[PDB]
Amino acid sequence: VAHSAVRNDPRINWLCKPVHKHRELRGLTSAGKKFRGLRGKGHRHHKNRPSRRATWKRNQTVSLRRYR
Amino acid sequence: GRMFAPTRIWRKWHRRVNVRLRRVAVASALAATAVPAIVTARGHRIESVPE
Amino acid sequence: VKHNNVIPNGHFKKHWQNYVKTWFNQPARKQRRRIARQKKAVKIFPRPTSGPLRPIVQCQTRKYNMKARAGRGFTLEELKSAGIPKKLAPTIGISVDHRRKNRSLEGMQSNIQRLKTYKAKLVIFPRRARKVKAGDSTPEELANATQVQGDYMPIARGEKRSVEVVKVTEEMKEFKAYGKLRVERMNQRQLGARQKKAAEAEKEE
Amino acid sequence: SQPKSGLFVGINKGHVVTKRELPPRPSDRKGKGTKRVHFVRNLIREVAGFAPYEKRITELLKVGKDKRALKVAKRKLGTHKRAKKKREEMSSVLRKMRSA
RNA sequence: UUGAAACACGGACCAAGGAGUCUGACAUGCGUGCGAGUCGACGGGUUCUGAAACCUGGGAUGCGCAAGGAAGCUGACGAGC
RNA sequence: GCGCGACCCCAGGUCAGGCGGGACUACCGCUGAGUUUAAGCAUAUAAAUAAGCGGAGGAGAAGAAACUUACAAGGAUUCCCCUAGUAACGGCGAGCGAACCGGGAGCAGCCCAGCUUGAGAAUCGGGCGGCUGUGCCGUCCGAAUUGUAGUCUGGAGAGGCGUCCUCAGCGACGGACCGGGCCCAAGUCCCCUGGAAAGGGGCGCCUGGGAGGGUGAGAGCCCCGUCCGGCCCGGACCCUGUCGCCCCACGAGGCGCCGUCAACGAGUCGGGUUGUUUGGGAAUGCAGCCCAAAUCGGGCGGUAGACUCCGUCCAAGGCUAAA
Ligand SMILES: [Mg+2]
Ligand SMILES: [Mg+2]
Ligand SMILES: [Mg+2]
Ligand SMILES: [Mg+2]
Ligand SMILES: [Mg+2]
Ligand SMILES: [Mg+2]
Ligand SMILES: [Mg+2]
Ligand SMILES: [Mg+2]
Ligand SMILES: [Mg+2]
Ligand SMILES: [Mg+2]
Ligand SMILES: [Mg+2]
Ligand SMILES: [Mg+2]
Ligand SMILES: [Mg+2]
Ligand SMILES: [Mg+2]
Ligand SMILES: [Mg+2]
Ligand SMILES: [Mg+2]
Ligand SMILES: [Mg+2]
Ligand SMILES: [Mg+2]
Ligand SMILES: [Mg+2]
Ligand SMILES: [Mg+2]
Ligand SMILES: [Mg+2]
Repeated sequence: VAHSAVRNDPRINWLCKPVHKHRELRGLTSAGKKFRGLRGKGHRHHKNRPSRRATWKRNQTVSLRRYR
Repeated sequence: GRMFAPTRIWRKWHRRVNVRLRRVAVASALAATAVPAIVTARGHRIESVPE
Repeated sequence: VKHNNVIPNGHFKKHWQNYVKTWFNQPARKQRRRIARQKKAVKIFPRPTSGPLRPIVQCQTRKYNMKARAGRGFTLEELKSAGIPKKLAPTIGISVDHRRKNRSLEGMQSNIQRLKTYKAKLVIFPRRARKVKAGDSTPEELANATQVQGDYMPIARGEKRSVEVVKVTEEMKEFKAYGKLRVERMNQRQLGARQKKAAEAEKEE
Repeated sequence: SQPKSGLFVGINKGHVVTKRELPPRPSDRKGKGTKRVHFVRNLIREVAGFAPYEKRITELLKVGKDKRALKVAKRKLGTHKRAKKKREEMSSVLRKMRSA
């Protein structure tokens, strides 16, 4: 992503942005999308989106509203 | 040491009143504004006011 | 545990105090969204602040199929019947939904009329100063144009209550409403046994 | 289908509304085999050959053992739906060869 | 503690700190408002000391207004002493 | 007595470049307990948590249905309310526990691979030179035919025909948002007390300014400030508001018909078995190993199975704001 023949290709510029550093170590390649349960959409996969731990945190939260 | 039962931000700070009970109380307050004896008793100097 | 009370079932055995969500930022949320809406309104002026046009759909699931609500977007057939090209609609303020279907004629007719109703009261500025191409408008029209706000095409959720008066006729009084329901339930449950006895007829008879 | 009966119970229960016909969609040809793809896939078959289980299946189809041809296919491929189809495919290959 | 002046334990003295609280669910009682209804609690609008106040939605959100059945299902024809 | 060309490897302090480490609020991946509860305890619970190992950004992740539903059906992702302490799961014990529908916040969809330049690699990098300089131009080397560009992505599309209908940019001034510096009302009048008047009494004044602070005791008027605004300097901006010149096309796109074609991701899906995980129960996801596909075909319709029908979607590649 330092090669100029890459930086001038519109279809692959996305890989030069800082948000794509070490995609494989964060589970964001095709294999990563597989073992993260993201190949599938409905029930049978709903707990994996945004992430299994993000889903768990949301279900753990105690929401104490002002007027309750 | 730490205090007994340390205060937490999830105390119940704000309490709810029924929409209708709020309106009833405003009505009572408005009426009392029209009674000279009560406006006097609440501490307002109303002694040269015409009406 | 003691005296006649309800069986206690509170789910407080984890580290729940680490995931307490309080709402002290609720008034600030309203203000940020208001500023966001207000800032968005200027950057889209004169386009309406409610957004693009949404079609009428019936809700799913028995409990709600008698109620109409806004759907994602118009189908391709609704767009083509009203003569709005596929790739022009989002550019003029009309959402599209390449996924929705038209199984019942009345729904398709209703949403077609919205597109003409929208097209009737839609005005479009030219892409440059003086050139007037297809679909543009008269200068008089473009001065009378303001940023409409709110719901410029409201959706009535369902059928208005009407209690008419008619005459109760002899056929009406003879009709057995309960008898009809029980015989129609009967047919449903005998459907297999009837079809099987029929089916075995052509197998043997 | 014909719309519902207008009654809350029974066969075709539900709310009457004019049913309509939906034009073919792309992917209503999804899976339809096509010429050049089949040309390529046939050609590879002679170049590549047959898998050992595909060889075993035809042998029993050649004896006449339709059941075991299916039963071997199933333990290999996994499901009755695929095993049924692969047996028919082997039977087809068998009828384009032993015809002459 | 059955029994303490106890050959039962703690206490040299003084100052300051020091222990039934907060939260969620439910229940009875009491107070307030409305009442076959009742909640505006997620939002929206508006608001110039106010993160307040005030308006709005609900034609079906919660609870109540109907129950018995495992279920398929059926669902209170009007009280006398 | 050779010199070839390519293949796969060398070594270079070769030209030019990019890598590692740091911080913990929130985010992504892995790994992973026990205290505790069950009035004992082992499944269970604590917990898919703490600790451990890594990876990011200003947000991250997710995202455009191989989705739900069974309805007059709906239609990407995320978040809130409700569903709901519910269906389910559980020494069916202690306990645990989602999703669909519905209502809101915010809404946006895109791009590849493959049959399809063959009269022609039309593509791209680098050195060098020049200029208007985040780039463009010339030229020489090289990458690449074991495939760069263009078309095309199922919602389609390639073709064919056709009245038609649609397309080029730079100026000039600004408005907004961003930072900064300055300027801005009126008593320190008379007596008393006091070390000190900012206290008391008298007489006055400002107030779109009686927020706050300082000054020798409760100061609107002593000073800085506050209200209303005025001014001068500097930015980033890529958003739109108007005046100026330039006039978009035989290319592409839309739309009307046609029916001839119509290509769509493989040790992957899918099945078995093992372990883990889940509310997921003849098996929710994931992972090991074994078997191992199809193209009137494939994945689903929350009880395993065979057949007939029906609804539904199209995986195995990628990007994508906002709430
Ligand atoms: Mg004793
Ligand atoms: Mg003694
Ligand atoms: Mg003792
Ligand atoms: Mg002692
Ligand atoms: Mg004390
Ligand atoms: Mg109600
Ligand atoms: Mg693990
Ligand atoms: Mg604990
Ligand atoms: Mg224990
Ligand atoms: Mg214990
Ligand atoms: Mg023990
Ligand atoms: Mg940790
Ligand atoms: Mg992202
Ligand atoms: Mg409830
Ligand atoms: Mg758990
Ligand atoms: Mg001053
Ligand atoms: Mg004085
Ligand atoms: Mg002061
Ligand atoms: Mg001043
Ligand atoms: Mg499993
Ligand atoms: Mg992504």
